[PDB]
Amino acid sequence: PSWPQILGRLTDNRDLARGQAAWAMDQIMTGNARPAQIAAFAVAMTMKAPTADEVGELAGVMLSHAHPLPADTVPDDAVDVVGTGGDGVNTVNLSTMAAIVVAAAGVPVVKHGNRAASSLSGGADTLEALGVRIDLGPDLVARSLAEVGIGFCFAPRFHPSYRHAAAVRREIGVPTVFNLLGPLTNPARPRAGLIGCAFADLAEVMAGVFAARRSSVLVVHGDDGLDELTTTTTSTIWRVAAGSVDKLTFDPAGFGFARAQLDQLAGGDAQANAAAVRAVLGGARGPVRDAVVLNAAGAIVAHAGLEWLPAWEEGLRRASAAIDTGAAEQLLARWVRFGRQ
Amino acid sequence: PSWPQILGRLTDNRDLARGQAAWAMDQIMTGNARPAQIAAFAVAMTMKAPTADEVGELAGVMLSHAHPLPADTVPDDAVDVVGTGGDGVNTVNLSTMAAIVVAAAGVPVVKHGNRAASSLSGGADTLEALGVRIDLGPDLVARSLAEVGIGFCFAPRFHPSYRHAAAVRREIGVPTVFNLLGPLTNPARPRAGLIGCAFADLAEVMAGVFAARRSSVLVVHGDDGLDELTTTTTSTIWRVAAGSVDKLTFDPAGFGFARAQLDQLAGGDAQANAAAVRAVLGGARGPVRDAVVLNAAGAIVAHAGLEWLPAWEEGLRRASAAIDTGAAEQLLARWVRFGRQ
Ligand SMILES: O=P(O)(O)OC[C@H]1O[C@H](OP(=O)(O)OP(=O)(O)O)[C@H](O)[C@@H]1O
Ligand SMILES: O=P(O)(O)OC[C@H]1O[C@H](OP(=O)(O)OP(=O)(O)O)[C@H](O)[C@@H]1O
Ligand SMILES: CSc1cccc(C)c1Nc1cc(C)ccc1C(=O)O
Ligand SMILES: CSc1cccc(C)c1Nc1cc(C)ccc1C(=O)O
Ligand SMILES: [Mg+2]
Ligand SMILES: [Mg+2]
Ligand SMILES: [Mg+2]
Ligand SMILES: [Mg+2]
Repeated sequence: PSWPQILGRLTDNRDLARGQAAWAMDQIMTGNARPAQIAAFAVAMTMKAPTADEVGELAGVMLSHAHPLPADTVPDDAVDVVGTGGDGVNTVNLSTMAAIVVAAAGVPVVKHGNRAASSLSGGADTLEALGVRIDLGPDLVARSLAEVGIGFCFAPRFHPSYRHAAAVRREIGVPTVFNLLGPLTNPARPRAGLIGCAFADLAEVMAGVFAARRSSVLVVHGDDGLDELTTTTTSTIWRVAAGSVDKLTFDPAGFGFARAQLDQLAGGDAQANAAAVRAVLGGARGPVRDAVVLNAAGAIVAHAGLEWLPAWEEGLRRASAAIDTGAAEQLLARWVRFGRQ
Repeated sequence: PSWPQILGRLTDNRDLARGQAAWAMDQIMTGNARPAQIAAFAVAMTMKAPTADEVGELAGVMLSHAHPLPADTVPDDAVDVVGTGGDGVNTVNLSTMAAIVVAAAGVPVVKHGNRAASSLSGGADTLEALGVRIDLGPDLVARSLAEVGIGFCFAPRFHPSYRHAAAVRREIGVPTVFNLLGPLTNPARPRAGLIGCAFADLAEVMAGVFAARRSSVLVVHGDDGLDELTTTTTSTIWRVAAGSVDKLTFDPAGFGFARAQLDQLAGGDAQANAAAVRAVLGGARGPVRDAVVLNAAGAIVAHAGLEWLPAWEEGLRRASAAIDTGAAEQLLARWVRFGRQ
């Protein structure tokens, strides 16, 4: 195998042979790839139209190189709540707020996260601002999960060999297939999740990767462009269960949610988004809460997939009570306290 | 303009706006583009399918940055004989031998040329092996042209600012839109040429660039994959004249040429290819001679373009006579002697 062989095949608009995508990604992760080669591969893989098999090979190499958590430290029903980012809408941190609520409802959460790429404050940035430690290693994340009910895996910390690739990506700016890999490479390997995809035409491929792993996942894309379940309009959901994918459209109005305007979900810097978290967890009613409760419920539905309508109802009930009882506010405080010890 | 904008447009499989290819190439030539960006552009432009407008902009930037020849030193009817290479056959240097014959027939030839990419020898390398000085500045190429009847512009010598692009070309290996630019960027700007193209789907694009310039050119592709008029099988000729492009098929056997086997046109190292030049110019008959006579005749038809079958007949006569009189052998000896001075 070689770069001229693989790049040539891609520029011929042909799918790769089995193992070729993995070879390429392994060359990239081990530092044996030139930036020009990394870039050529990223762009070519994107314009050919990647397959689930191919993207799965990429994610697989990353996970084969990632720092794992210790054995028997991640509950079999742990869930992730994370998105690709890149929706260019710059919102409050919906996945992170949902994650907290979900944990507070008693679903174990091992969250994969990262700083912002284009937004003002990403999940990792806002958690930082809240006083939550984002620098924890495998053992401490494992302890966080057991002691608090939530663990945060900071992507750069668990995927050190990915730096070469990430660098090239910033240099070229355009989204590529690599923009899918974040959600697909949680190092704790949870089997369930609510997974945001900003790219409507690649979400199905992402779902395909999760199906192959037999995860219970909702891959979500808001029809307004959000890599979240949105409240401003309908969302597209690729529901992954029993190794199968099926495309659905979801309308929150069916569950009594009023439509919101995108500006109502708008975020700011880390201090502002941190304030927004506290407000929701503090019981503030409004569009931000509604969006949080919806995405939380979605994660719980994914967890249950390990009955659609009853599952959503139960999820909305549980997510709302987790906030109203103070359990979610208390969990964030305990999470902060955990790191300070 | 910006890289995320331009690259985003290409990955969305859209043609660029007027001026965007030029901005990109200008960033590349002025050392303002990172290797990753260069590569991403080359690959993205290739897989979108470049237009004649876009490739003409690339070539135009290169020519706007090139060392020119002194004013009033390039005959208005000068011709080029050159191809893309990248045919992966390692043949004898047909364009270079053809170029000598054409000059010997009294048609001024300013040849754009370069060392080999994958071939064992290459045009510029074979000339060196023959004692010809390839690394001459603008002033001396002009003198060579006036005194000998032929001039060689060494692409690296006249296009220094292309160095960044050439490096990335090497690293990624795969042919890209950049592989079209050599024949399109002769710094002497001849208005006629026999132009070889190894990429059948891109030959029409090259033809359109010459058409926009109102050049008189035959863009040629051997149906055996040769970036020359072949003697193995038929050939596809995009004829360019009066700003219009007419595609047509060409069979050498219609002029008495026996079909040869590509083994017979095979090449070797510089010393080997240099020997083959001396052999053809010395009167040796066989498949190599025939191919040289055919391509030389093609260049002469292109020159005439500044009647199809009659032009080819006169072209074939003039080519054969230029060898048979010894004029081509003599012109090479004088070309060598010119360099030793
Ligand atoms: O800058 P962007 O490209 O727009 O990405 C915004 C954030 O969204 C993603 O994470 P995540 O879903 O976990 O964070 P969230 O809570 O804000 O939704 C990503 O890792 C970023 O942190
Ligand atoms: O290494 P390759 O990619 O296979 O290309 C072989 C040669 O052909 C091209 O020029 P040119 O047509 O002028 O040289 P020629 O005499 O061999 O035809 C190219 O510049 C190379 O020198
Ligand atoms: C230096 S960024 C990085 C570092 C290590 C691993 C990964 C996977 C990423 N990238 C992401 C991680 C997540 C969790 C979300 C998005 C991305 C991305 O860059 O698209
Ligand atoms: C470092 S190679 C180079 C250097 C300067 C200018 C050019 C245009 C090229 N490239 C070519 C020039 C010719 C004449 C033929 C082919 C190529 C090519 O790169 O494929
Ligand atoms: Mg998110
Ligand atoms: Mg988001
Ligand atoms: Mg040639
Ligand atoms: Mg050739």
